[PDB]
Amino acid sequence: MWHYTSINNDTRVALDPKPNQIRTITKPNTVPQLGTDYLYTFNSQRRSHTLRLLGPFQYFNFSETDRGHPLFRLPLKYPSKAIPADELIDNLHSWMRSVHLLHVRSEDNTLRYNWMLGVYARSTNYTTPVGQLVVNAPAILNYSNPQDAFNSVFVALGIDYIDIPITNSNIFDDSSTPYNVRIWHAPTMTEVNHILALMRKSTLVSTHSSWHWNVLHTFHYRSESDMIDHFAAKILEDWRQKEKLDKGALVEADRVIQRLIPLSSSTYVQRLAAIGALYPNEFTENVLDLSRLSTALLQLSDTYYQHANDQLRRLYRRMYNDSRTLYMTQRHQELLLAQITADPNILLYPYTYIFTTIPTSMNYISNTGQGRIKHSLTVTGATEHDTVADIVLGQTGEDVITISMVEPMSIAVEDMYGYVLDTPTRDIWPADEQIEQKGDAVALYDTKTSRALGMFNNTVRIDDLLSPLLSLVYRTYIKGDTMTMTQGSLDHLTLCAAVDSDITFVGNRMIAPLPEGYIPKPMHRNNSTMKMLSLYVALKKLENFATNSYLMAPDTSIILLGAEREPAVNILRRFNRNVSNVRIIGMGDRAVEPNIRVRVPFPIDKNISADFIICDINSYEDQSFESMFSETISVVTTCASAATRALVKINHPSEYMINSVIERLSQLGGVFYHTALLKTASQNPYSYETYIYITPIAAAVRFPFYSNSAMINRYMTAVADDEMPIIPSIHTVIKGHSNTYSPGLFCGCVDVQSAPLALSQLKSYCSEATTWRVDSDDNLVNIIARIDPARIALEFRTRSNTSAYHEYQRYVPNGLGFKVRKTREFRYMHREVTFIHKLMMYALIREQISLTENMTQVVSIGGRNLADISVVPLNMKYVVIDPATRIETLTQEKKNIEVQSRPFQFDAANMDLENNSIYLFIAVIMNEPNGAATPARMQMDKIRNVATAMLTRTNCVAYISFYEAGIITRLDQSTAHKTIRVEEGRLKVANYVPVDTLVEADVTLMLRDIGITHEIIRPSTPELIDACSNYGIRLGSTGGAVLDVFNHYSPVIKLVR
Amino acid sequence: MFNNTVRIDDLLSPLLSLVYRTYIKGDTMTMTQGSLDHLTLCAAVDSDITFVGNRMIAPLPEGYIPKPMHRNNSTMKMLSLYVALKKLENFATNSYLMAPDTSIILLGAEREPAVNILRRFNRNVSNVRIIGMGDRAVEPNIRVRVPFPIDKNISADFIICDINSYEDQSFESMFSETISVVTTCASAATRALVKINHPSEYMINSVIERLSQLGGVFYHTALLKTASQNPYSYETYIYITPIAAAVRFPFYSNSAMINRYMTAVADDEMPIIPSIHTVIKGHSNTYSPGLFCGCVDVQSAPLALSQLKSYCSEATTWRVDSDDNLVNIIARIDPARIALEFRTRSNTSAYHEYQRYVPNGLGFKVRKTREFRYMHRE
Amino acid sequence: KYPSKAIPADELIDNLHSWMRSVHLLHVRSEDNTLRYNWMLGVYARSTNYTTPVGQLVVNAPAILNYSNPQDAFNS
Amino acid sequence: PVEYGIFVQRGATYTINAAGEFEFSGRNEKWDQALYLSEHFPALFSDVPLAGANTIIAIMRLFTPQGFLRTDDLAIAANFPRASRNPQTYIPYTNQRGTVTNEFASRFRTIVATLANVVNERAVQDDMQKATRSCTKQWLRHLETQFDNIAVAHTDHLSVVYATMSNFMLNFTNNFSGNHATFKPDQYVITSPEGSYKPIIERQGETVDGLTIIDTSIVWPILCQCTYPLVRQSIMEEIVYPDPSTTLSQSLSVAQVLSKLTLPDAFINMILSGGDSVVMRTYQTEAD
Amino acid sequence: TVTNEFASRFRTIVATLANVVNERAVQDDMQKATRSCTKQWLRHLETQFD
Ligand SMILES: Nc1nc2c(ncn2[C@@H]2O[C@H](COP(=O)(O)OP(=O)(O)OP(=O)(O)O)[C@@H](O)[C@H]2O)c(=O)[nH]1
Ligand SMILES: Nc1nc2c(ncn2[C@@H]2O[C@H](COP(=O)(O)OP(=O)(O)OP(=O)(O)O)[C@@H](O)[C@H]2O)c(=O)[nH]1
Ligand SMILES: Nc1ncnc2c1ncn2[C@@H]1O[C@H](COP(=O)(O)OP(=O)(O)OP(=O)(O)O)[C@@H](O)[C@H]1O
Ligand SMILES: C[S@@+](CC[C@H](N)C(=O)[O-])C[C@H]1O[C@@H](n2cnc3c(N)ncnc32)[C@H](O)[C@@H]1O
Ligand SMILES: C[S@@+](CC[C@H](N)C(=O)[O-])C[C@H]1O[C@@H](n2cnc3c(N)ncnc32)[C@H](O)[C@@H]1O
Ligand SMILES: C[S@@+](CC[C@H](N)C(=O)[O-])C[C@H]1O[C@@H](n2cnc3c(N)ncnc32)[C@H](O)[C@@H]1O
Ligand SMILES: [Mg+2]
Repeated sequence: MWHYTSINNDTRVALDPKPNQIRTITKPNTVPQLGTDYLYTFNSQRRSHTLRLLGPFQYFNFSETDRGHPLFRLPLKYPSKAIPADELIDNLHSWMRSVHLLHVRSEDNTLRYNWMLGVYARSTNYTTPVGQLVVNAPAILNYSNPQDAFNSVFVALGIDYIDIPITNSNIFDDSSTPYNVRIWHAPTMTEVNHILALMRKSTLVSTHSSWHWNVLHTFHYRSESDMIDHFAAKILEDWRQKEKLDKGALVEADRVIQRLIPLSSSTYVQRLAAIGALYPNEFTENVLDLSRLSTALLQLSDTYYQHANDQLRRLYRRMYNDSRTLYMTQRHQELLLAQITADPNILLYPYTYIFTTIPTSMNYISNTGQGRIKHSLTVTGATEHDTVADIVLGQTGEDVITISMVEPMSIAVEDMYGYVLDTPTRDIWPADEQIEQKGDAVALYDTKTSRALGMFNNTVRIDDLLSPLLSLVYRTYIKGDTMTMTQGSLDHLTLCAAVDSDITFVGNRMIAPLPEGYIPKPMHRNNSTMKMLSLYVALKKLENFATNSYLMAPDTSIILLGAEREPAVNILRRFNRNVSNVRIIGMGDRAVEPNIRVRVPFPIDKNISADFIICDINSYEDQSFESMFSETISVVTTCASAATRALVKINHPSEYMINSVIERLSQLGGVFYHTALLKTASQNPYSYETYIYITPIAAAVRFPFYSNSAMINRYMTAVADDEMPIIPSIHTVIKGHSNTYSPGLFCGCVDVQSAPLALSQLKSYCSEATTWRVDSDDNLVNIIARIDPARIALEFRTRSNTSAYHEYQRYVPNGLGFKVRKTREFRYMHREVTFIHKLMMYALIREQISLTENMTQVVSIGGRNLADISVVPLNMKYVVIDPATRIETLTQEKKNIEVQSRPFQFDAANMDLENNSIYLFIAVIMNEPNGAATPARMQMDKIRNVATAMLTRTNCVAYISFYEAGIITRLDQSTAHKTIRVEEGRLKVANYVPVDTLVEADVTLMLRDIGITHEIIRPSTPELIDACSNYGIRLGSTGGAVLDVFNHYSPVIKLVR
Repeated sequence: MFNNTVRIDDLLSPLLSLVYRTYIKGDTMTMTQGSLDHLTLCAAVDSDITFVGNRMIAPLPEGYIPKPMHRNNSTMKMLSLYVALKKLENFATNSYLMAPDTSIILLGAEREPAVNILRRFNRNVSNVRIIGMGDRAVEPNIRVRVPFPIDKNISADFIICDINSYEDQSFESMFSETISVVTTCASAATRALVKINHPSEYMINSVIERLSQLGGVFYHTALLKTASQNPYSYETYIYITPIAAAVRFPFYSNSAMINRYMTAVADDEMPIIPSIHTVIKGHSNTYSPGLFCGCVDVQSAPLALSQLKSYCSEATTWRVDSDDNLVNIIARIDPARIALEFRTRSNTSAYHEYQRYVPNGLGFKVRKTREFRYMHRE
Repeated sequence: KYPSKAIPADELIDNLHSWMRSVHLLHVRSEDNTLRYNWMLGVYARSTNYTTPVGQLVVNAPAILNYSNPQDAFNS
Repeated sequence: PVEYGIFVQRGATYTINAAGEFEFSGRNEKWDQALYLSEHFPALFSDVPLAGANTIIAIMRLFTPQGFLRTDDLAIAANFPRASRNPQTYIPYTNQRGTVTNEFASRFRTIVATLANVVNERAVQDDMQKATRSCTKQWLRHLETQFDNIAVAHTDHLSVVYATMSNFMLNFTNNFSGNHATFKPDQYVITSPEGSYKPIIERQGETVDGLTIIDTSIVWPILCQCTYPLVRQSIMEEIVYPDPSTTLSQSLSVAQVLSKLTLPDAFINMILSGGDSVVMRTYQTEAD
Repeated sequence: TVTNEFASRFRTIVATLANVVNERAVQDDMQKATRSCTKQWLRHLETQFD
């Protein structure tokens, strides 16, 4: 598709009306209409009005009388706001009525009326010789042949040319015109040549490659800057046109070479003409910034003036030394020849040269316009690096980047009110177990739990996490934008938690509109409010699970036993206004009214009872463990005695403490208390504090004691740290292949030229990196990129430093972002619970692996996209056996990583387990490679097969992850599981198919029958803290509730030989 | 040339903007949540729209006039590919919203307005990942090369590739590139919808063979072409999807979508640019395809119609006003009428009937009229 | 102008907007990424209308306001 | 004061860039004529729109010239010396043949309409009495009448005197282009390699017997207390068409003097031109 | 400086006093001419002050 197909035409001639049409050309009878007769726009930002007449009127000189019309006075009358369409239409209409162009209507169909000379003569009020010639003989304006229209008047006047002023396009500006267009009497090509050659000896003149009305016309500039801005706009036009032509589309090019040909100009114009005629690749790639076009054009010229390509440089130089010559590619020239063959006497510019376009392979990425780029850096590339120098990142203002401490949660309102259960497992509590658990509980309470865990608990507050969601409900209710919801709905409870004023539905599912002028104050919530609310919802769901309404039943009561102001009692009182007779009271030692101020145990005289109790008692004072123990025992006892459904808090949920609770409940006469541990989503994500749930039932409870409960493990496994908590640093100096970085994030700015290099260097650490420039003019490019431990574990396996730097240099300068808006990164980004559990399991397995001695290799079967790479040490060889893994032989060879790329056979004969090897089977055992779930008996079968297969080799360690059965019992009873599910009895993590679960006892019994050594470990609190500290991940609430029961029920079998 | 003149963007602009002007006045009202009219409304305006209840879009906030959505040429096509994947997942559906807890990837990306329109379309649906992922991608879309880097993990219920190398390149390079593209697209999703820039029989068969070489999954496949593609582009969307059975008759031969490309070849003649004729010769047969267009004295008008019946099968005419004596005429040249009239040298016409027209019997129209060089036909 | 009642958002926005348009701080833009602009001395010099010696020093040599090391901004 | 603040924050002056964009100083400084030959321009006359200063832009539009840029054709044919590569002069007003309304007057009419609005707004702001306000308006319309009445003579007579004076031998430079935004006189000097250059235009400040101080007040006598041969027509003064010979013979005399005035200097400097020299060492690369 | 800050302060001061004296003037329903005379003497003061 080489040859251009374009239909050339003199568009400016086609615009000139037939003489018969001039009388009604203003359409005197009817109002001018927008979008047809005019275009008005008010740019409120620049506060500039802009009118633009359409049709023949787009070229209209205005007489000073026309300027005196009120229409042109309008923008002054409305300095700040748009001219109303009424006034604009009426003024433009009456002014339009005022205009009248001298003309003689005729019968011959061949005539056209010379609109230019007509309106021009009118504007000068018929004073100039053309104006006189016209007012005396209007019939002179009619023309058959377009050129003779002017020859008639040059002959009539005897003048060699007419200097005709240009109209401004907007009719509101009255600015003095940058140039004017002279029109020469040059009937033949020879006259055109002589005039051009004379023009090439006179200041500030230029011209088009061809002329409308087939009559020569030159532009004459008042100043050099005007010549520059004109040349710029024309170059842009010819580049857009040539771009459209090269795509091969048919196009109505009014003239084949749109750009101007300087005849006499300053140097800078000659540079514009030169790069302009190059049709440089940079325009198609949008490498230039068009907002400041001529500047960019001047800049482009300079590079072409000293271009690395000899061809382009000699070509540009040549064009610069012969500026008067028009340069064109051959594909243009054929269009010129076609245009000549159609109309033999057409005039076009005599002095021309046909250069061959020089190909250039540099395919720049680019995109002007808003949007930061979110890079995904490759581990490796074609480029080799040798000892790249450290790259400092600049200081950045808060106007560009800010770093908030924690990412606020995004979540549906219902998800906040969920909770998880953990039922008792042990059938008995033997005394030796009591002494052991007491020793662990006392040793643990005596020295406070991990300082890092307490840091995350004290930074990831639930109040701040839920504030952006809660206030959003306030702002919507405040506008009246909120509407339908059920009476008992959780969205209703959130609405109660947003605003201090009582709300009331006008009828079913319709909240009352606010009284006029009223803007109720948002409800005041302390950190524990929403948690108390979710405990209320929890007690409601526990009383019966099917319910959707959460209103209290009529004639019932609830007590929020720990209290200060306790906003929750007020919100709840407000929630139940439509329900008759519902006692609701806080009852703390620090209680303010409405709540009664009272100590627990209750004074013997005082009578207290309720259908529900929600204790949140917690001693602020430091105290002995025996005192805290007796206090919590008296608290749970008094809470259980006083209600049919207690929901006690436990600040120190050791196994010994909870078992002491169940034993003490056992000691009370005549009531068998069913019980369960619990954790709501509105708790602070990291708090180990756990809500025990007591309730009488007629039967004695089988398996009443706890052991290895998840909620308890969350607390007990945390212990005083051997290291200070890892504070997230903000790095600036990017060393080339260093591996000295503490977890945190790179953040800063570089020159746009250095930017491809800097991205290529930080791919060593960061797995991805957002970048952007603030504006087209500012040359600094901001970059943010958090450090991925997994990418460090990948890139530092060998000393080679490959990167896609060649690809990154396609970005400079427009290809890597723009964003005027301030951006706000968080030190702790959100991540889904499955991903977090995966990272915790990786921390557990990695710390476990570093202890192991003398093993040649790690083999992660089912490794996907090297997901387990964080686990393996930089030394020992890594292997993957996921069929779905993509191959990268350069990356594999460079990074010491074999990839089997075939399904792994679990059958013992097929098995080929090496000596001195660590076999990871993380989460792969539960699925077939095609993604369909494998039945649990088949899972147990393949585990048994891996066991017997590794039974023979002397040194090996398998890690078979799987899902324990008990979790399905718990999620059947829980609520807060936006991710995890229980479809038809199978776990359904993420988007994965539901998959049947193993029971831990049968698996352990099988491994004991095999005779192999094993140890069913699961990751604990310190592992969680390591994953969060390293990856820069805050937990989030729903994940905070679900994570313990989820983590406990993904056991990791650790076969060892 | 036809592909570069008959752009789909310009073809659909008058319809799309009309949806904008109506929504802007608040004149638009009822429509279903998942309806195609809803998707068009999302494709018209930049602002998020929300129903106040069933089948009823919210009235605009007072004084607010949201900016129309910015669409490049490939936007609507990407949307129709989305609708296509929806209809392919099941045919009975009327709602086109994504199911909750699902994802889709628009693999070729720049700004990719379609990802934004689609994100906007599904606001009422919980949990729906939607991202572009091109090498030239701007945010929200991730910027990344294909094949995916080995470390990076990508998967979705749907993939809509539109990868296309701008650079000139060797055929073997383009072949290996498209193979890696289809392979990576099929591996990453249960329902890929890959573009094929050069849909030769050899290329598509290479695709099915390469899909055959992958272990353990039998990929059902079909060639496809959406209405929102440029009318003349031979570019074709192959549609991969796993099925439990091995597919009988998996290879292509003489497929229509392939024939659209393969039968096109370098021309023996330059493309015929449509001329605008003025001089009506009496029985000439020298006219290149195009159209007569001009004006004559009202007296000559019966004659001129009688002469151009030799070429044009029909001819609109009118005078601008009662006072103006010129009569404008437009008449495109029908090859069929030329093939009829030039069979013999006789030059009969209903000139006697046409002279009954002068002067009032052949049109009036003060309004400007706009003929096209390329008229619509079924 | 509004002794008793809140200033309407229209008037507040338009007035703050035009006053904001009126302000302009002397500065020399630069290419090096390490620079920061000494906002304190800039706006301070502007407030005194460039009369105090810091104001003079700034109106004559605005590039003095740019600083890499924060302390040297004042030592200069 | 508000629009002024917004305006002068952009800058009291500007300079055109090599790319042709304007670059305003950002500083509020009083102008001096020392700046006339500088890169600097007064910022009032940039005619560049500003977001909040529309009244100032529009008021400065009143200062835009109503004339035209005639080319010096008769002065070319005579081969009279001209510093410009295409000689040209801005003639302040067009001839207004045959018109009922003078365009030059009608412009001034719109001008006083604008100024009327401005002076009136400033009047209601100062809460001044109605009578004085109407007196201002009356004096304005009176001016507009005097201006029409004079305008016929300024356009139809003075213009051919500017046009004829544009062709005179010694009027060798371009005076204007019509663009206040961008017109800067071309600045030649007589540079020498062995000395400092002499600018031809300089703020040498010598008043040349008061030639270079410009009283604007002079427009008042013109509008009000002066008569013209054309305005008088009800006596009909015949127009004067002065003989060429008086100015030509003078211009020639000057050209004759200053032509030969440099001659002895020219001859000697012509001889000595090769004589300027630099000290140079010649090291020897090879023996003998 | 082109504008003296010491003058500009006094300028705002007389703007305030102008508003005050004017309000006291319309309250006492006094004739327009005297009122404008007060304003004129104020602006005159502002000039003397610059
Ligand atoms: N005063 C006046 N100027 C005209 C008229 N028609 C065309 N021009 C001017 O003639 C100049 C050159 O004409 P063209 O070659 O047809 O168009 P162009 O150079 O691409 O410039 P534009 O089309 O105006 O952007 C333009 O700058 C126009 O402003 C007219 O009818 N009246
Ligand atoms: N005039 C002016 N004062 C500043 C600027 N920046 C800081 N200050 C003042 O410097 C004083 C001490 O600065 P800092 O130590 O940073 O802040 P601070 O003492 O805690 O006082 P504040 O942050 O203002 O509450 C504060 O009282 C500020 O008012 C500035 O840019 N201009
Ligand atoms: N882009 C260009 N195109 C053509 N000629 C150039 C270009 N740049 C410089 N030259 C020539 O080389 C000389 C270099 O001058 P110099 O670079 O010092 O200042 P300049 O002319 O303003 O150019 P620049 O804008 O690159 O500084 C000029 O005299 C000019 O003739
Ligand atoms: C951690 S606060 C939380 C209270 C409630 N969730 C709130 O803030 O609205 C627990 C409160 O219980 C109170 N408290 C401690 N011991 C108590 C006891 N023995 N009897 C009653 N209240 C007690 C404390 O004063 C403390 O303020
Ligand atoms: C459930 S996914 C994720 C596993 C785990 N999250 C990880 O990244 O290590 C397990 C992967 O193992 C692969 N796989 C499934 N069955 C396999 C088998 N029998 N042998 C080897 N790989 C298998 C699949 O391709 C799948 O992508
Ligand atoms: C024809 S464009 C269409 C993209 C999309 N339909 C749009 O415009 O919103 C295809 C894009 O894919 C990108 N691309 C080309 N090769 C690629 C590759 N190997 N991997 C990822 N993207 C690629 C190109 O940069 C090109 O911009
Ligand atoms: Mg044009």
